[PDB]
Amino acid sequence: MCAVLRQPKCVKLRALHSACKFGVAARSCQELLRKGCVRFQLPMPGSRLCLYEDGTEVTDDCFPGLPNDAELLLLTAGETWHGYVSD
Repeated sequence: MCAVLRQPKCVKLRALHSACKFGVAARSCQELLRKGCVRFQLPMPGSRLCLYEDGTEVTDDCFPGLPNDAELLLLTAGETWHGYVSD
């Protein structure tokens, strides 16, 4: 029973509308997301996020258990991210 977290999760919050990212770490991955949409300010409407792993697309509310150092990028209808592949 129970479920203590013996390992904080980290996520790189990069932003295409900026010049860098924000490697934020936190035990409850839910904390990294919220604080993520905050320092980056990403509203659900007229906005959108995407995984920088290979150009995937996701939102700050659709991130269940992101992987370690989850790569997230800020984006919006006025922005877009191709992907991190070689094709």
